[PDB]
Amino acid sequence: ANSTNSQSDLDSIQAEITQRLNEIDRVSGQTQFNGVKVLAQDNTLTIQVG
Amino acid sequence: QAQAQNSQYALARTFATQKVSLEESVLSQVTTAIQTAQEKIVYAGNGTLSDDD
Repeated sequence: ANSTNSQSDLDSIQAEITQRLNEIDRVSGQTQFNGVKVLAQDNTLTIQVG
Repeated sequence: QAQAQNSQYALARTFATQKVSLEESVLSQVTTAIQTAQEKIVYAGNGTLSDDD
């Protein structure tokens, strides 16, 4: 939000933000457990504890 | 005559015991098998299993 930034600097900031978002989607899709993915959707799971 | 009755029931008891014991054996093993199948069912309840596992 600095009005002092020149537009090239803003473009640099946008680059960094884009790379962060890329990593976020990587984490979302690619994490797994036992071979099954965990977070690539809204999910619902019951464990049998009795 | 009385003795004859007693002897015949001795024999009958012999064969009854034969069959009874033979049943009990496999029955105990049946209990075992039911219990193991139970345990692996409870593992089917595991909510982390993948379809291939």
